[PDB]
Formats: sequence, C-alpha cells, structure tokens
Amino acid sequence: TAGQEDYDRL
Amino acid sequence: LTPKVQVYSRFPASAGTKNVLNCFAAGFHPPKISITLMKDGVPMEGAQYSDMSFNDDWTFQRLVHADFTPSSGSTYACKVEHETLKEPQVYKWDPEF
Amino acid sequence: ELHTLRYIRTAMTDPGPGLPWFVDVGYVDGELFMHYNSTARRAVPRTEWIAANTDQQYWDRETQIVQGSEQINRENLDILRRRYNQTGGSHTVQWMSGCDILEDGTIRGYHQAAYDGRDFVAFDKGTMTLTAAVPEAVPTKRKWEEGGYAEGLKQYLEETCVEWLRRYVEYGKAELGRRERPEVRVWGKEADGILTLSCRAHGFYPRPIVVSWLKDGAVRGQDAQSGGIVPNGDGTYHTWVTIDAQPGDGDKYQCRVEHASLPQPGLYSWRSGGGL
Repeated sequence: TAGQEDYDRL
Repeated sequence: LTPKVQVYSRFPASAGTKNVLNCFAAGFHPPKISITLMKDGVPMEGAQYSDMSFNDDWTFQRLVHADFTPSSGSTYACKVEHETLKEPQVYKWDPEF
Repeated sequence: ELHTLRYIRTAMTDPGPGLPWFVDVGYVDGELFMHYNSTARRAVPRTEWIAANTDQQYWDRETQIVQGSEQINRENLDILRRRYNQTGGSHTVQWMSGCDILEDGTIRGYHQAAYDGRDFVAFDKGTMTLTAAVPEAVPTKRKWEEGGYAEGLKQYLEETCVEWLRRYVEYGKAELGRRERPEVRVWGKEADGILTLSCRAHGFYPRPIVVSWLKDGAVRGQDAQSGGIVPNGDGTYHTWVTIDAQPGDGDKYQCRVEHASLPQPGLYSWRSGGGL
C-alpha cells in the first residue's frame, strides 16, 4: 500500500 | 561485500524421487551475480531466477531453484561468478550431509 | 503482535544479461505478497490471501504509481551520477519504505534511500526533516524543503500505511498464523581424525528457529557453527547447523530443534534416526 512516487525524487 | 553462498535441498534426499535444489547467496555488491546449478559440471534445466531483494544493511540476496531427481554416481554443485570473487566459488551438494 | 511492511525498490545500471533493471517487491510480516518487473511493467499478487481480498482496479492503481517510480528512479540514476562526476559502470539506487505496528500499538514509519550500497537520505519523523548522510545528498534535502514532501509522508506513513497493514493481518490471518513442522535429518562425515556431525531442518514456518547441539544432555553453544535461516522457493525455510567431534562419539551427540509448530523441543539422534 504505497503512495506518491514523487517521494522517490532525489 | 563478498557473496556468501549455501547449497541445500527442499525435501530430504531420496533416490528416484522428485526434489528441489536451492542455491542461496546473500550479502553482495554490485547486485550483478551469475548463480547456476549444475549436474556433473553441466548446467541443469528449469532454473528459476527470483528475485533481486536487499536486507536491512543494503546487502543483496538471491535464490535460484530447479526441480531435479537425485541419482547415484552423479555429483550436484552450484557455480557463483562475481567481480569481487576473481575465482568462481563452487559449493558441492551432498545427499547425506 | 509485531506486524511489518517493506517496499524494496532497486534501480540498476548492470542487471546484467537478460535481467530487469528496475524491481519493486512488497512484504507483509516477512512473507512476499506483491512483485514488479521492468520488462513486464505490471504489479502482480504472489499469495492467495491478497488476490482473493483485493479488486483489479486496486492492482491497476498500484502498477500505475510503481511505473511512475521506475521513471523517477531512472532520472536519479543519472542525476546522482553527475553529482559524483561518474561516467557509468556499476551504480545502484536502493529504496526502503513502510511502517511497523508494535505489540502495544505504536507507529514506526520509515523512508530510507541508498546509493552504491551506502546510505544516502533517511526521513526523520520526530524532526519532520530529511536527514542527509553524504555531502552529495544536500541538493536532495533542498528539493524536499522547497515543495511539499515532509507533510505528505507523515499523513501517508502514520495513516495510509497503517490502515491497510491492519487489513492485511485480517486477510492473511490463516496464512501467517499457520505453523509448519520441519523434517530433521542428522548426518556425519570423516576427514582427518575429525568426526563432523550435521543437522538439517527441511521446510518450516515461521522463520524464527533455535537449533543447538547437545553432548551428554548438555547445550554446546560456542562449538556448533550455523549456516543461517535460508528460504525455500515455496515460501518455507531451511537451516544447517554443524559441529566437530571425536571419531566413535557420534551416538552421545544429539540435535535439539526449538520451533513454534512443536509444543516441546524435539531431540534427534543419528542412529534414532532423525524423523521420527
């Protein structure tokens, strides 16, 4: 149960 | 970050009975690894490569398994090729150990 | 009562031959439930308790957000490469995501990242800031405080992560609660005046196991060398514990296996022999 793929942004 | 390999069977070894041969390697980097199961020095058919996963200390782990039938006189082993190893590590499987 | 969820993500440069570059694997209390591949581009269920309790629109929503991470981590593989002034070779981007439900009922959310097997950035919930480990992780922190990332993650880890984890325990109550009995076999070998005794346990669930050797009904801790709890292809586990002894002293040595499936610890000998 994952969310915003934006939190992977480095 | 040198790979630690361990060769083992799913069910207790029996002659003329279906069994799954497993080769587990953990604690290695880079994640690129060549794990192959072999019968008498020749690779085995039906290898299941699944899957790229890391531990809490960012160290990778991989499980390779294939369905086989143990036979007397034939030797079963696992070959692991890595850039850190230099020489390929071979772990022999024993039905009575 | 301790429940855990982990989202393992790996972005690779050298997979290498005929292997995927991006993989996303999900876990519930150690057991695998979801899997993603770079060539397949679809998030699929592994166990039966998750597939029978979820809709197809749920999995279509999950694969859409995971393929979004695939493109984002592909950029990070190039952005970080220029930060360290590298051309390309063997570089990997690792991602840790999920939350823990303690026995008392305390939330424990975590969001960690790593580059080339070394920690890059970790999220702090008690400070509401992103912790930088390497001086190259400073521009990452700057991007996070420029927009909205810290507020959204707290609303996700403390609520969204926990709300669904509570449902997974209810869905897989029969699967995770089930206990499997291992098949114990006691072996031996002779080399150069040393009688090496082996103890192998085949297919047990759950993962925690206590395997120890006993000489004359006494625990010999120091002496026995263990291989570790290694997993099988069908989800179950295996362990290998070995000890060195004198030749002609095999019968006085016995393997003790402590498991959740057994009401009392099982004592196994070579001549007994093993099971049952």
